[PDB]
Amino acid sequence: HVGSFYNDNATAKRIVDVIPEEM
Amino acid sequence: RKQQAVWKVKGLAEMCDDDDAQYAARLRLAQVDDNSGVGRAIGIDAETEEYDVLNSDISGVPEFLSSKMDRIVSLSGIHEIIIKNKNVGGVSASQNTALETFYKLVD
Amino acid sequence: LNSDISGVPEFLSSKMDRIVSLSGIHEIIIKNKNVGGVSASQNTALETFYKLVD
Amino acid sequence: RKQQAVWKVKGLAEMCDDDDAQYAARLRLAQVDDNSGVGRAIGIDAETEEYDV
Amino acid sequence: NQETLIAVVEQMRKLVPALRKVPDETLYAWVEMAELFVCQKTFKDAYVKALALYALHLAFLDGALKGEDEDLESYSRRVTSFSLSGEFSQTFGEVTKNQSGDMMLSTPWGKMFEQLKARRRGRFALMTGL
Amino acid sequence: NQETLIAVVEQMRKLVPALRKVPDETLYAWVEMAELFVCQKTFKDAYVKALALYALHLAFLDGALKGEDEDLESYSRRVTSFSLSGEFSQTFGEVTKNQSGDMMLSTPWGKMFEQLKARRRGRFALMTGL
Amino acid sequence: NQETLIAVVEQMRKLVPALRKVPDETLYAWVEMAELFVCQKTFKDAYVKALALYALHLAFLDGALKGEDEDLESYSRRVTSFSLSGEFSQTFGEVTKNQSGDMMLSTPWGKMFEQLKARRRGRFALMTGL
Amino acid sequence: NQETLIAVVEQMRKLVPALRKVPDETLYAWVEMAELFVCQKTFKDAYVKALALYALHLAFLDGALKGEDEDLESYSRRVTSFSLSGEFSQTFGEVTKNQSGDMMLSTPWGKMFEQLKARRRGRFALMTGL
Amino acid sequence: NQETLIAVVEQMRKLVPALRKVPDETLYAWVEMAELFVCQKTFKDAYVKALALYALHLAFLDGALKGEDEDLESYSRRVTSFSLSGEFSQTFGEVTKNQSGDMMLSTPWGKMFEQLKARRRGRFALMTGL
Repeated sequence: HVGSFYNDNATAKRIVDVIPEEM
Repeated sequence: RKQQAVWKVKGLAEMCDDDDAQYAARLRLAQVDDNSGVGRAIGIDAETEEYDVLNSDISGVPEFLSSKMDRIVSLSGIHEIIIKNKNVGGVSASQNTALETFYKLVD
Repeated sequence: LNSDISGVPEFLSSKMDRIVSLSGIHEIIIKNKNVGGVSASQNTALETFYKLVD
Repeated sequence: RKQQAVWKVKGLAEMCDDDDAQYAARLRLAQVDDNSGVGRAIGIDAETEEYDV
Repeated sequence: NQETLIAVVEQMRKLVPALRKVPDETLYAWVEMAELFVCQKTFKDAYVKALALYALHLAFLDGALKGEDEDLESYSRRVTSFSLSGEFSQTFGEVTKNQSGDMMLSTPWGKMFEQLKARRRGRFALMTGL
Repeated sequence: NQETLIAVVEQMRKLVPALRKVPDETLYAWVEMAELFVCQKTFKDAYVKALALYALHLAFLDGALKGEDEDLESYSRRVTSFSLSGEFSQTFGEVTKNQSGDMMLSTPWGKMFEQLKARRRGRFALMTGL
Repeated sequence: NQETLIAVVEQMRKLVPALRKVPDETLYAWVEMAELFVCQKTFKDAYVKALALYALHLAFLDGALKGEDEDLESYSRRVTSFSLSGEFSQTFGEVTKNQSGDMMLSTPWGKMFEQLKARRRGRFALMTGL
Repeated sequence: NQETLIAVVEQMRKLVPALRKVPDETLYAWVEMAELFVCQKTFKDAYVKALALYALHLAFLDGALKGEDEDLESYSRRVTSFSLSGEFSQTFGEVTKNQSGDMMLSTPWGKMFEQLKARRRGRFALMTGL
Repeated sequence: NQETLIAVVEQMRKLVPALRKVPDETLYAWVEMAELFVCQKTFKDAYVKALALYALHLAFLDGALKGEDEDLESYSRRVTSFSLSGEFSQTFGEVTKNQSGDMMLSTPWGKMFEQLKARRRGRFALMTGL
């Protein structure tokens, strides 16, 4: 499940959320 | 684990493994390794006991870690400035010159 | 009996670099030490932090 | 695999390879390698046991 | 205990004959002396046999049992040979030369005890400070 | 068990003759002593033969079987030679010299047992912590 | 099997004479003991001869065959010389000295078996983990 | 103390017979001399037995007990052999050779004491400055 | 084959006399035993002579041919000397001491075979994996 990996890891969270906010 | 100090005794297997002798020996060892260092010495009984120190090295660990982070940057698809969040990696440029790739991706 | 201290400062700097990378803030703010890069104009190194704050 | 610690004992191939003795020996080895490091020492019995890295 | 003493003495007499003629009190004393060295938790079930082996080892280390009438001089020296005129002659020698200067490797009972200890617990001491 | 004891004793008597005259109880005691060291699992089918070999090795380690009437002194020393005036003379010596200070290499039964163990399981102990 | 036993015993009696007088059951027991050590897939055709060589080696390792009436003492010691007054004298000695503390190099049959194994399979074990 | 002396002397007479004929005052003096070397806090319960072992070791170090009438010369030399014409002959030798030039490994009592000390406290001295 | 056996036996009897009195069947058995070790492709034309040399080497390795009536004991031991009262005396010794613990260097026939093999093929094994 990608939810736990998204929650625990900061690098994955940054990778996911860096682009939409910039747009 | 960079240094290991190994302590050898002549008779050490003749212990009950749970009695007072082991407790006293381990307390003595703990105190001795706590109070030793540079400027402090250990008295060793000859012909029945020795004391040796084993060393190691740490040569190229940071470069290995940097290479692994570089692989992560390459696979992710985002500029290293964003992910590593650390400038100075390259020489001081104007500003946006390093971020043009990220700006093109965002566009 | 002798020993050596070869590459401890680089190890500590690497661990601090990992902390900087994970935190999400520029290294100038966290390490609070310039000179890490060559002498630039001024805001050129802080543009990333300013974009984050905006 | 950068460092390897090899532990030698005089009589070690006399065990059943499944009884309580092997369990105790492996537990002792695990604890000793867990609690060792810089600033911590190991007590070795001479003339019957060695420790190399 | 008490029954342990009788069991150990009986095992010692079973393993080695001609020890039956020895008075029971000396065997008891040697068994109590051997009890100081032998552990109990490690050997568990084989405690009696281990105690008997250690008692035999201590009794035949370098010649310690001796007898009631043995002269005081013979405890630091032995007779290599003896002959009575033209009647008979005899020569004596040691039983086995051990290269290593280690006790418990001088008699077969010591070797048997050492291998039993290696089988049940082992011959090592791996420690860390508290 | 019980039938294992008779099987082991019968195998020992088959391998070496002249042990038949020894009383059966001493052989039983030596077999129970030997059973502490040997492990059935590894040996599996050859358990009886391995037990017989180990019992023989323990019985002939350095001279342990002896007899009922053997004097107590002879357990720490041997007679190198003996002669009766002008009637006869005789000299004695050791059976073999083992360079290594290792038990189980002093008698042929020990060597046979060691090679059997090497064939069935091996002589090694490779472990990692739990 | 059964015919293999007769073939092996007959080969042993062919190679070494004066073993014909030995009762057949002892040879059978020694052959079954030897069969535990000898492989079969490697030797293939030469199985009978290899078994005979190994059985002879085990029978003459350090003196194991002995006899029905041999005294129990002679299994841990030998007689070096013996003489009867002024009638006759005789001295005795070992057959050969092997520098290496290795079994199978003490008797010619062991050396023959070792070279046969080297010829057919070889003396090595090159392994990798599974 | 006083009862300790009686207990120690009685233990020495129990372990080794034929020492009963020795006058009690000499044993007392040897026990007081031995008490200078033996500790008490480490041994605790086994104090009497440790004292007996040390006293026996000192009494049989290289030959020290001797007797009332022994000549003064025999304290720096021994007789190797002696014979009376054609009546009888006799030869003498040392009891054992210790490779290491270390005291307490010359007699069985010294080895027993050393192993007892290793069991109860150990043979080491790990120190740091104050 | 068959004619090869007769040729090899005839060559063996030609090289060494006094082997003619030996019964033909034992020589046949020894020749078949030697045939297991000797190759054929390498030696080619000198096959018969190589087989004869190897058979002689195996027959005189450490004393294996013996005889019909030789006692069983003499296969693990020899007689160093023998004398009958005041009639005659005789002493015996080994033929040659080989420093290297290598078979085929104990008898002249083994050395001759080794040099023949070195001349025809060589003593080496240079291999690469498949």
